[PDB]
Amino acid sequence: MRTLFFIPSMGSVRLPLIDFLVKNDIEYVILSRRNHVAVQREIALDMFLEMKDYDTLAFLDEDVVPIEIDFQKVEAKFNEGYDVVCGYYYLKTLRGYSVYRKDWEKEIFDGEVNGCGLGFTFIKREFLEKIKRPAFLAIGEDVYFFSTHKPRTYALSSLKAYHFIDERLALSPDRKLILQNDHVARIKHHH
Amino acid sequence: MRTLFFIPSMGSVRLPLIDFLVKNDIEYVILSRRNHVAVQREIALDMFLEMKDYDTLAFLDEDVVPIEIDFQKVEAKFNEGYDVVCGYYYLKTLRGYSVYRKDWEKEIFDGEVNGCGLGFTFIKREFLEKIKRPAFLAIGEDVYFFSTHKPRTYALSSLKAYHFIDERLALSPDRKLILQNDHVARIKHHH
Ligand code: NI
Ligand code: NI
Repeated sequence: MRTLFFIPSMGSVRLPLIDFLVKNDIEYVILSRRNHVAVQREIALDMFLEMKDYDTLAFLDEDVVPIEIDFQKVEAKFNEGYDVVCGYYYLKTLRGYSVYRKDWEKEIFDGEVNGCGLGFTFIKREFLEKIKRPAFLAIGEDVYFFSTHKPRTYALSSLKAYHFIDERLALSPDRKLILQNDHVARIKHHH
Repeated sequence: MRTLFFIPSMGSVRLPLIDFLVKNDIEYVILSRRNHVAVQREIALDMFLEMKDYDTLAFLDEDVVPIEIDFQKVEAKFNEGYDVVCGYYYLKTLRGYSVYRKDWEKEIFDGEVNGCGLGFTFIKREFLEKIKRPAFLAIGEDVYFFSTHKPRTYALSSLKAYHFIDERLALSPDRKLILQNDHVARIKHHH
């Protein structure tokens, strides 16, 4: 499985996300600011669909920094017939976690869900090639996407991320505040 | 010649600089926020001196985005016995260009200068291994560095950069405002 990350930005990327991108050899498109995030997500879908080497479109909000991604567990869920695999981070709205059934979840679990906020979310090509386009419309384009297109959706507890508030302080998946203030290096020849 | 870029940041990097970093296969350390830029520059010097595979410490401010770098012209100047090679961008203070003799220069030229603002600046190891440490102290650590350590310093007109004001709008080296609002991609498999 080959994944292309699309990161909606406001024109910059915080260091902790740069570090994740470098350390994990991630392939991505960081989207410059547009009128609204829904417009960026539609652009992402358009670009993704043309880029046939990529099997999975991963949306990652610029303030969401994965702790670990078990890509084989994500791939396993798609193979089993899920359309969308959701990861967990705590919302900056303080309303709960980034996945929902009847409401934003209060606790992390592995299970089928109704949707998520599109901030840490893997979507398979097969599903996206079938959906009516344009696909994201803005409540948000997140509830719209799920309510309208009804993907078979699974939340993995093994997908966890920090949700950064500023460049250094983040909400951790254990609902604590953490601080990450390290430098970020891309060095190929420190022998 | 192998160059390690040190980029003092406030915890994020604007897209246009990410694009420069990716497109040009740059090796770097982006420095997280500290008390003051002088502290970041000293940390940079300490790290650089230990990393013996790197011949040149390049400082690049996070809001400075090179247009072109002729690395062979930089290397040529070091071979000729310069210690520091300075590039040009227009200051956001609007006072002139980033290099000075008696004052900030009003026009771009190839020639020996007294110093620059340390925002687009290549410094050779030989010089840095000789200087009294600690080396940067904050007027700024830029005038201090040059006034105190008196490197043999050359400004190359072939080193030009944009000086970004926000994430998209920049002062160009021709003293005009330009806008860069493209997405930034790192994609290895668009076949
Ligand atoms: Ni090497
Ligand atoms: Ni390939």
